[PDB]
Amino acid sequence: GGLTCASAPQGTLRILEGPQQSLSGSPLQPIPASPPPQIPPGLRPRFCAFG
Amino acid sequence: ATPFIFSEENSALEYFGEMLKAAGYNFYGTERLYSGISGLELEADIFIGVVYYQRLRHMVSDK
Repeated sequence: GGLTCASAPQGTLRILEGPQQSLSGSPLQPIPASPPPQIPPGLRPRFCAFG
Repeated sequence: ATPFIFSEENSALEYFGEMLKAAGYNFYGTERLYSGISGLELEADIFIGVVYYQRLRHMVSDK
């Protein structure tokens, strides 16, 4: 138990978690565009001129 | 009347003109008005509609 000074280390291992990327890199999934306003069907001339 | 729902391809005036055309009115919002003072039909073709007005609280009775 003299606890002498040992030599300098050769290198460094570093352990850390890696993320999973099987999900991302996929084609994007955007929010679907709301439709442009379309005229309602069944619009008729309700007003007829008097006389 | 939400903003940014009408593009330049599908215009707002085209849409509401097709609605007015389907109702048997003019495509451009105008009508044949007459003169209530003269009796005669006005030569111009007067743009009329339905606008929602607001009454502000600033009255001349407080001023």
